[PDB]
Amino acid sequence: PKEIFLVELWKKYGEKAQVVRVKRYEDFVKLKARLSGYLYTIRVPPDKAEQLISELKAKNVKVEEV
Amino acid sequence: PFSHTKIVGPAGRYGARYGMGIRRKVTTIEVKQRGKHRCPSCRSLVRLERLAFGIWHCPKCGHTFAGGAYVPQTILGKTIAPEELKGVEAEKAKWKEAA
Amino acid sequence: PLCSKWESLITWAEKGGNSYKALEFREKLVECIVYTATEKVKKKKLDEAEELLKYGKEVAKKFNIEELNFHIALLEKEISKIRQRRAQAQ
Amino acid sequence: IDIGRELQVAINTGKVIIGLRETKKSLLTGAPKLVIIAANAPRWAREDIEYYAKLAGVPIFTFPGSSIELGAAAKRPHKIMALAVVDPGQSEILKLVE
Amino acid sequence: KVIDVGRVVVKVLGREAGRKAVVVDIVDENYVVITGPKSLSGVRRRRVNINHIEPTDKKIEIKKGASDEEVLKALEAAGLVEYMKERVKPKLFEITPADVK
Amino acid sequence: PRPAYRSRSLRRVKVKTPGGRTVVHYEKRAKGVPKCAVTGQPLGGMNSKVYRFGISTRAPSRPYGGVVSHKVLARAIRYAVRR
Amino acid sequence: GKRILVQRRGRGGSQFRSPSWKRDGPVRYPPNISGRGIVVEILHEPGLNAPVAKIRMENGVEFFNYAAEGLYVGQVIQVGPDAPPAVGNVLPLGKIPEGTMVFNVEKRFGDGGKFARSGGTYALVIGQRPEENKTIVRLPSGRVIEVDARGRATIGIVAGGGRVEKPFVKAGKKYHRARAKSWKYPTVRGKAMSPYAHPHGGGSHQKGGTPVPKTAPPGQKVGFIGSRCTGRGCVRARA
RNA sequence: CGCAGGUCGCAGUGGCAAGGGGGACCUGACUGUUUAACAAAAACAUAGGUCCCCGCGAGCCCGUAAGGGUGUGUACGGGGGC
RNA sequence: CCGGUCCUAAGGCGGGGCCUAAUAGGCACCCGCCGAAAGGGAAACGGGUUAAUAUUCCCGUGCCGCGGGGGUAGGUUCUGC
Ligand SMILES: [Mg+2]
Ligand SMILES: [Mg+2]
Ligand SMILES: [Mg+2]
Ligand SMILES: [Mg+2]
Ligand SMILES: [Mg+2]
Ligand SMILES: [Mg+2]
Ligand SMILES: [Mg+2]
Ligand SMILES: [Mg+2]
Ligand SMILES: [Mg+2]
Ligand SMILES: [Mg+2]
Ligand SMILES: [Mg+2]
Ligand SMILES: [Mg+2]
Ligand SMILES: [Mg+2]
Ligand SMILES: [Mg+2]
Ligand SMILES: [Mg+2]
Ligand SMILES: [Mg+2]
Ligand SMILES: [Zn+2]
Repeated sequence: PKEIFLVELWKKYGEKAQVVRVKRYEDFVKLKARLSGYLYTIRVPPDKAEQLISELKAKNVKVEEV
Repeated sequence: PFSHTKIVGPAGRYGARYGMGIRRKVTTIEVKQRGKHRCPSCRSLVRLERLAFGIWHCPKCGHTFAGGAYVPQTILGKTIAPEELKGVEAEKAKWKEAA
Repeated sequence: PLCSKWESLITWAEKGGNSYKALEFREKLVECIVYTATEKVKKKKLDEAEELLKYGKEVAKKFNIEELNFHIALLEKEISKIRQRRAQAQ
Repeated sequence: IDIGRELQVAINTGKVIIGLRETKKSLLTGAPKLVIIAANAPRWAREDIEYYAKLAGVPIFTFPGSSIELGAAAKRPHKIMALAVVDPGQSEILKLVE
Repeated sequence: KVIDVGRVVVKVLGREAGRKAVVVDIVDENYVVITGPKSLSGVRRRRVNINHIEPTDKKIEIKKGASDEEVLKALEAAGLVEYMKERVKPKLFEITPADVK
Repeated sequence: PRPAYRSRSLRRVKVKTPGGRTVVHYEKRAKGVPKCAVTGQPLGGMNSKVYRFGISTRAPSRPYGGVVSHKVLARAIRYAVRR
Repeated sequence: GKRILVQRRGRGGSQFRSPSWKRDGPVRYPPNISGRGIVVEILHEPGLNAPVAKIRMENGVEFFNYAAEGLYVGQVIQVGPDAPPAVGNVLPLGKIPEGTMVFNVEKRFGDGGKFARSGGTYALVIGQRPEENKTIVRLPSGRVIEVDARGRATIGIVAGGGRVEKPFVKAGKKYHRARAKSWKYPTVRGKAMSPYAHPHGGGSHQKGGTPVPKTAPPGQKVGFIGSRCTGRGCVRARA
């Protein structure tokens, strides 16, 4: 598993994921892009997570809550 | 004459064993072996490291050379040294032979 | 500074037109600051952490890295909580 | 000529550069008048000074002692592998050239 | 002085070690500017520490702060162009720890 | 594999698991780093810890790279320029 | 059963053999060295009696020689007839001036060196007889012999001299030395055995033996073996 | 780690744990080794001393032989006695 | 992905050759191979499960070697910065 801090970098893997897992906390949200090779995690502010989640759904990437 | 003993010196590690004569031959050799010598190359008064019997190393200039078993230069070895190292004497003789 | 090797590589990669590498070096810069500062806070070396956070705030301004600001705010919040507990215990 | 007494005069009246690293820099960048090298200098150092002094057109005098003895002849408590005379103030240390 | 404008040198350290170049400018007592033309020898134009270049007995006549084509025209005047393309080859098997203490 | 763990060839590493057990992991020791062919000292740029063979190590950007130190290379080039 | 210790040694059992795998290689001249070389290492070799020098020739040939006293790492040596008689140089014997101390002396050219190889030893070049390609040398024992003038020797004395002047203070110290050598350590006196195990073994007051002739068979040929004389009187007659 | 004070027992290193000491002679210098199953020693070994055979195509030893050990060695060495 | 398996050690075996009345006896030589489940040495961890196996099954998260497809840097007289 790998951690990415930049949203722009993470989206390259997020757009190609088999599934994106969402784990919510009070101050941040973990988004985990499950690719065939690696699980890519990014921590984002909750407002950013909603925007990112909407874009992934619009690109027909599966999003699940864990 | 030694750090804590009068005569035994380095052979003090043997205690009262092996006989006075044996421990005396050891002390006579080891006082020179573990004392300070002059590097044949840089001429510094340094405690040379004996890597093995006959092999000596200078910690200042790195000179690694063949010597005696327990002293860096034997009596007969001193007279047949390599002359790339007797450069001080070649220049000293010439200076006396010029001015 | 601790993460100056990454600052130079970003300039070098950008000056050569390597946009992909500049992004990767940008990621490594954030990793260097956040990972090191987080470890200092966890070990309660708050003074070492604060110098990293200060430098982190400057390079975030220099390179316009929003995610760096978000993570610095999180770590500063944890620092104040640690300091609060110390003063009360004192 | 007493080399030591005249060297101490050159040091205190003129300009003398002491040490292999600074002597090399003077040969490469400055214009020294004489370079003195100890007789027991290492092969790498002697060849370096010999090469640079040749390209610089500066004579070399090989001191008839060790680097420890050259330091004593300069009234210094340390070794001197090589030194460069840039200014013979009131001595005739340049008499060693010929 | 040996390391002067026009003196051909061989860099001894760095990525460009072993490549010939030419001193074109003098910055201070530690640094000179060398540009053994990049298209010719592979050394780009920048400052260099005088301890990281070994002088050569070959010297050319050029002006202070000379440019790359002025250097190029002078090398062919002295006929050293093919000399400035050969890279110096070390003989590592003749080095012993005494030389690099 | 049990007498193989009685020898000191492998590191004995004690670790606690997420299940609450403390176990011993038997791990390999680091391989020695590349050394200078002349002085035998570790070469700069390549003395990172490596625990298995078959891992490509990048040599420094210099002629003769990870074979001799910079000191050996510079001296050898100085000798050749004169000679 | 009844074969005595000297007879069992010849079978070459492990306890009688030399552990020569502990050493890097034989210390001998290769047959075709010439030119200049460099001393690249000076090493202790287990079981040997002197330090060993590793020499690299210009053509990349490496060989082991016993280190001359004063030899140093990085020294340039010369091999061949053109080589000056300086310490560490390898010269044909017919070219070495008289009165020169040499070591590792070949008896015939190409045998690799036979005489004066132990630490502190040397051979003296006594004379030259070039009309039949022979050099006269004095060996460490004092014996004067003739050698092939084309054979090679090294200039100087063998390093590591004085080793035997320091006592082996303990049994354990000689024990560790013996393990790098071929010696069986320790030794039992013949008179400490029973008769089946030695000619000297036996009686209520055990005694040594009178000398045996040179024709004595193995198993009988122990003690003094065809000795010219014994005791202090023999040393006096030797002189 | 120390100081001042108070105090109990027959007993305070309270159990546990934990040298009796000194004088002299003979003998082997010492540590070490030994009769697996009646002997542990003053026996063997030992460092040190000394003598002998030997310049290496040697000396000594093994093998029917081919050959081998010492020897990847070389008198500051190998072997053999005391 | 745990060990063997691979490597060589002290050493050993076989073919050739030499020796032998002869061999299933000897081996200095040439060639090959064997020789370590404590040496060297590719890569897996945690949790769960069974009456009885568990780094082997199941879940999750990986690694190594070999091979291939796409993208990219790079290359396309000549050289990466
Ligand atoms: Mg193993
Ligand atoms: Mg290991
Ligand atoms: Mg043995
Ligand atoms: Mg008996
Ligand atoms: Mg009998
Ligand atoms: Mg008889
Ligand atoms: Mg009898
Ligand atoms: Mg008790
Ligand atoms: Mg006893
Ligand atoms: Mg018994
Ligand atoms: Mg008993
Ligand atoms: Mg006895
Ligand atoms: Mg006695
Ligand atoms: Mg007698
Ligand atoms: Mg095998
Ligand atoms: Mg079970
Ligand atoms: Zn020195």
